[PDB]
Amino acid sequence: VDYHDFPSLRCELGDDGVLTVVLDSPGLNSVGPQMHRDLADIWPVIDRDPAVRAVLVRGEGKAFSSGGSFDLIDETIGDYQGRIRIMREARDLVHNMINCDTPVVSAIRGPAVGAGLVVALLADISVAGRTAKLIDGHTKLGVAAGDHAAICWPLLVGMAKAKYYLLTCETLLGEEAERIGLVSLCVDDDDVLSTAAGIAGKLAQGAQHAIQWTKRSLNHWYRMMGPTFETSVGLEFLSFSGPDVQEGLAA
Amino acid sequence: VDYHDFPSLRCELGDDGVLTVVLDSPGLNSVGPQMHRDLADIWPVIDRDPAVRAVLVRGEGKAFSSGGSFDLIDETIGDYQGRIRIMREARDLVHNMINCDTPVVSAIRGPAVGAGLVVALLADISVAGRTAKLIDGHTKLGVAAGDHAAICWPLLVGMAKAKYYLLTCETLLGEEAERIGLVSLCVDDDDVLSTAAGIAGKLAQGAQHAIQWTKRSLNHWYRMMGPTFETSVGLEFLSFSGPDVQEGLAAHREKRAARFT
Amino acid sequence: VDYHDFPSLRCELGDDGVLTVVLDSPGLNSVGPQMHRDLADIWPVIDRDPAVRAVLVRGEGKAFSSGGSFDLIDETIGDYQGRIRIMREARDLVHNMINCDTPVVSAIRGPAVGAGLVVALLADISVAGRTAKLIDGHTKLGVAAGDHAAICWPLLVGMAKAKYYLLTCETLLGEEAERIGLVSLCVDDDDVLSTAAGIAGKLAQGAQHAIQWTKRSLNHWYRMMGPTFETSVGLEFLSFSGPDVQEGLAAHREARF
Amino acid sequence: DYHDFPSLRCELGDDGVLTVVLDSPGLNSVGPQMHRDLADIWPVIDRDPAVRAVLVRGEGKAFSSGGSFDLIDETIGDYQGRIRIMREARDLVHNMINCDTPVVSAIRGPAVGAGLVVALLADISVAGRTAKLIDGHTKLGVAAGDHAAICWPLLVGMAKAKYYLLTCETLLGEEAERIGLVSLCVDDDDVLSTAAGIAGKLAQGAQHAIQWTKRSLNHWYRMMGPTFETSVGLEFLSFSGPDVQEGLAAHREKRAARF
Amino acid sequence: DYHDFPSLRCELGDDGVLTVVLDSPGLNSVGPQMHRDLADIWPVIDRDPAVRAVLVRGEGKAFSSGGSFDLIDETIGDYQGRIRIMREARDLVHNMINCDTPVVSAIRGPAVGAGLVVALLADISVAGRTAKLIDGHTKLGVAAGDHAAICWPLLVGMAKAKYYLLTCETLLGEEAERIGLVSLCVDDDDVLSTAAGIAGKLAQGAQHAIQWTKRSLNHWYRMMGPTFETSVGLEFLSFSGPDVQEGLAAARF
Amino acid sequence: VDYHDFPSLRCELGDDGVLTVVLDSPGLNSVGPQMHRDLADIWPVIDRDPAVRAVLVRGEGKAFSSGGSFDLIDETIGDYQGRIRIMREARDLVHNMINCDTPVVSAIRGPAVGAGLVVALLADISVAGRTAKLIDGHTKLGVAAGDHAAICWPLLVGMAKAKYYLLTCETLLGEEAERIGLVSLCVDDDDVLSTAAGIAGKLAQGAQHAIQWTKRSLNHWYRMMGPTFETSVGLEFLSFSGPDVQEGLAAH
Repeated sequence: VDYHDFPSLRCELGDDGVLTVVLDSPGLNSVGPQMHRDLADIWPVIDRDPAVRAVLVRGEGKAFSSGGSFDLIDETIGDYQGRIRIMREARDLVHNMINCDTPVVSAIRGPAVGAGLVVALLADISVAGRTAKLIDGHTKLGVAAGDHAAICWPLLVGMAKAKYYLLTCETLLGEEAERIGLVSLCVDDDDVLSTAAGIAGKLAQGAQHAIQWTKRSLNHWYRMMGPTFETSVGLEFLSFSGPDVQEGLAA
Repeated sequence: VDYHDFPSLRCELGDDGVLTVVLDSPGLNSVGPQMHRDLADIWPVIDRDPAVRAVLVRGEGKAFSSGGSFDLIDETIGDYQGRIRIMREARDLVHNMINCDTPVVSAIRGPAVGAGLVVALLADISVAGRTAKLIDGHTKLGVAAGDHAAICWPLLVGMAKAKYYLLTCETLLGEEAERIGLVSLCVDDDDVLSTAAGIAGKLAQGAQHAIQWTKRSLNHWYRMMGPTFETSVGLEFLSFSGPDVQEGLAAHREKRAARFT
Repeated sequence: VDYHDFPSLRCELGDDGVLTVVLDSPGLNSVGPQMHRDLADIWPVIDRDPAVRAVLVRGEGKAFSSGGSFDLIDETIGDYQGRIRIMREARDLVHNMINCDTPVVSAIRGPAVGAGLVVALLADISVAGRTAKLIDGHTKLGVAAGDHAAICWPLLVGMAKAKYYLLTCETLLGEEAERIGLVSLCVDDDDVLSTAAGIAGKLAQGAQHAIQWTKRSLNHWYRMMGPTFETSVGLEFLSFSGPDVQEGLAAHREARF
Repeated sequence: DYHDFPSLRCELGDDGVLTVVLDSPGLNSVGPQMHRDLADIWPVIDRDPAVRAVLVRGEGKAFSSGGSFDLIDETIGDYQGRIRIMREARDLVHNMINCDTPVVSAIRGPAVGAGLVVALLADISVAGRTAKLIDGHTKLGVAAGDHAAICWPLLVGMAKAKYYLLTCETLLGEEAERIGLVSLCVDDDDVLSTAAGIAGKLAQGAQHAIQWTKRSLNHWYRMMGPTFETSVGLEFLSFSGPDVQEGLAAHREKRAARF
Repeated sequence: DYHDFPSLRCELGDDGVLTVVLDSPGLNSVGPQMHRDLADIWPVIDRDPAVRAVLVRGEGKAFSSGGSFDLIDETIGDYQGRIRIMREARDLVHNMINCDTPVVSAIRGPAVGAGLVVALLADISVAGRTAKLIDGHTKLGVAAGDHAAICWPLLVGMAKAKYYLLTCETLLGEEAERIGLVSLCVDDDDVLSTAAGIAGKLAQGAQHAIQWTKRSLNHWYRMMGPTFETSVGLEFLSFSGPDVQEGLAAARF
Repeated sequence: VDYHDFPSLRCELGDDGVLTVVLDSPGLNSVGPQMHRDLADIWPVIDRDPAVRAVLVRGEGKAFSSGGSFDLIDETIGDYQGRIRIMREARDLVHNMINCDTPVVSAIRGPAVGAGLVVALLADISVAGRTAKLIDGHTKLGVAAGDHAAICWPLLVGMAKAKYYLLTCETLLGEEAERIGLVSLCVDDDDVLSTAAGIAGKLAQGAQHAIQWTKRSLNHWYRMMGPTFETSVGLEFLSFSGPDVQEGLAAH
């Protein structure tokens, strides 16, 4: 198996069975049409790849991802058929990460916004920098938060924190995110990647079935909320034809 | 739309599209029979009022609510028909808040007990003062905790904390409440009201569908526990016919500590 | 009602209607074949005993329980009918504790591991010492975490913390456990027992139906995850026939999977 | 007061039975006003102490042909209208299922789309042998998001739900009873009397016993709320798609659609 | 030994089938002791190595007419008794559902209320053509909260479930089988022998296979536990209402 | 796209946008090692194929599938890694079919057993021959019914019929299967194939999103039973290490 079907992504296989997946693109790793599809569809390939034992996922440089690019949001608003495509991709990103038994570790440095946040937060283990900026962003942009949060935030931070950050879109930094249960760990910015790599390395060298089946069991908690998640997806893509988003991209 | 159908409630529409809903009654805003119905029934009306874009709910003065009045409890204990009316109101309060798409911010100062705590905690964004007193209160009175906690607490503070506080009825202060995830925010007592108004104002001026649909999606987590919550409701209202609640009431009126066993 | 049908467990009924259930056995209160069955089957009996109004469950000495003994694991690996018997006990432990309406307080000093952690955490109110060691332990041994965690951890600590600790098997100390929501209370190691006995005592003097029906209502959150729990059980017991557990057990005699 | 719902004729009987009548042109088509009134009447009925049961029917020999040409046209061509219709669709199902007052439906002739929603979410549905029960969504070119995803598998089993909802083959009242979709099948002439009898007997019954039995059973539908809401969203997304123009053209032209 | 259940006659055959018979005046009416015994037997059966299947039936030509007048009176008239009867009603459904041993019911004549519970929660139910299946609760003036909310929609679909449970119209075995409420309908005289045969074959089958198939299918009911327990609470509340005192008399509310 | 990654299955793309998936193998289309994997992994590929608008799935000749082959059963009992590989495939077959938005029609003639019955019944629309034999078969073989039945039978035939057939393994013929709700339709054996094709063709010509989104919404009723289904998978594959399936196999 080769990761050439995913040309927007940089996939590197170490000797320990860790696959590094890097988001590397302009505008602090913004997610364009090709990356949005690649992020969605890579997971079932990784999960059938016998050479891979763990995934380490990150952005290049001092940033996870600023999320969807101007062009991606444009297409979503201005074209039905493209909207439908991008919607299916948003759905599958969540469904495929959640159904991937291979453990995943995220190293979150700088911003993680929208589609980028999905990947950051649906990793099994998430490592955030003290100063990392975790931004769901949807309500301020003017659309419903339908790309992951309804499937997991309550079961990460409890309903009172979830409602607060998701409705207000107040900025949440890695240190406070760790305090409230959104991420597994918080470490100094400079140590985010090495901390994550070590965990990923340990998982890769661990007892495989034990690890994967533990993951899989726990993931039933998210899968049970699949219909609630897909409601949120529908409502988000509906809202993309609404007035507010026009003002929202302008700001 | 006018809020005259809810005479125990003072409702004030702001310039900002925020409806302030004030609980104001004697005994630190105790909830009597009219207010129990009014609290239960107002939400569906609020939700269809095109002039309202957010709700700020609070108590008059420096108290949220002491919960059900002695008259309310007496009626529950002593009369079948009244018990069922109250039970329907208890159930609908939770169901109607949770099905209300309009965002709600609570400003929690002083005590928020029983039926008052329901409203304080089912608000989307709850703002508690450092020394605010959050008291479910049911097991110490001698009845099951069936008025909201079973639909939400484990998804607020996790099961180990839910069980500790709901079973022992130990008082929980605002600061500790925020630490463990029960409320959205903890501020100084003198800042609760302006902080809550700030948040309500900002939601009212935001992307309406985005906000309402996000909230609605999140509320499915509570909706999926309706049957569990309705179990808790039946168990509480059944326990009102038991001897323990008579003792709890009697102990209170008699200024002593309850002896249940 | 006589607790003589559970010979590996010491059961002492106080004046206050508190049943103290002590776990006391070699290797830090390890759970052998008899205790595994006793711990599973004791709860329905306690739940129907009118002399009991609360349970306080603890380890003898400065340990809660190290979980499965080497012999119990050996049988699980070596013998099919034994494995099935044990798997049924594992499932029943969780099911029974969760359907016990009588309130249960755990006093956690020292290690609570595997089967030991199950009982410590499915108590209604868990009191952990500052340095108590809470270790699920499954992935480190080479088996799926199928003995309780999948029914409850996401709803105790949130999924990010649940995965961290269940996948890595990093040790969790009672103070940190309390911070992230795994346990009800953290007190000084020297104050664990009295804090817990005090809590059991209050519960046992409380309004019985109110307390029991509140617990029951709350327990529906775990009961709706039964199929997810039973999934994890099967995956654990399937993985007992895998190579990794032979390596993981050998490692703990003398860890390279 | 029921004058808040001017599209619907609401007649209170001596027995405590509220009769609710869908009376309009094109075999009781549901236009803008009726779509909202149908959605919003149930919580008011539920809180009315005069009412102990509901009998719901169409005027004459028809239940409802469903959405009128106008209502569909709005859904297709106007955004804010589409949202208002969407909310209404969601609320009809949600409000019917949360109405504790028992509801009996008298199904004669066509019961299509929006009209079918009311006919099938009734607690007790009485179908004439020749009644035509038609979901209609895939044939019209939109997802079936107005009620079927919340109940059909639990009425007819997933094999029949898939067959009828995907193909949109017509279901006659007789075959509908055989497969579990409706409570009872009778001769077209007895539908109305059979239904009124049942409404009457429930209205005379033990009020809490009946309302609480129905509430309990309705949890099976409530637990499917998020699945239903997915279906609503998808139906309303599909209304911006290319198929529905051709689907409505095809309907209006008494011909088979060419997608 | 089943001596802890004095109201029930339990006979173990040479094939591993444990026959459980309800035998009591008034067509096997279920009194205080029977109500507790029926609730508390299944966990014992399920850990009994000698038992491989259960065959449950009434004595004579009747399954059970349900709770007796005195059991009902107790529910109406006293709180501690009402609560005990409630725990029993709830554990009956729970304990049958959690019993991995397969259970065949042989239903002849009436099966009403508490007795219908056992009839329908058996894994395989055999009804006679003229067996009378009567949930009975609304006719009696209480919510139907002793089992139907955990199973009927998944047996007969919601339209049929609502019709029979709201009206309490009598449902005969032949019609019960057609709508999917019972596994099988046979001629009245063949009920017991058809049921015994089925239980016999099950007692001889591959044990883990059978029990685990059944267990897995039972999750469909376990997931509906809270909805069931909602219906239990609603039934027991309604026993304090006015309707039931009249309904026990009979039927005019 | 490339159906050559599925060596055990014959995939033919029609003019009407219908992909016909033929199960054509020894022993009345028995499912061996290669077919068990191919059946599991094909569905996500189909669902992403823009050339395909509907699937017609069928066995070669007058038989759907006799299910898992002797070798597959021997591999399940005999070897741990292979047992685990087979278990994953059983799990994913059910998971992937139910998550495939593309409408699927099954044409059921003669026997459809175990692993074949899976594909047959999780088709959106199943067309059954009057004398087609639908056999779950797991209790007769000595293993828990963990390959699909626990995700769907109660919502097909109701619990009383589910427990009768799955516990006893009594034979269920296509006519009776339709009566009780297990299959969409029952036609004469000779008409199964053309009836299935017609239905596939119509669906393939329909409003694509309308159909796919309706089926997806309905399929949530199955996704919500995923953990019950996975419990059953687990109990089946555990029971393969038991003493019972030795005799069970030796018989057939």
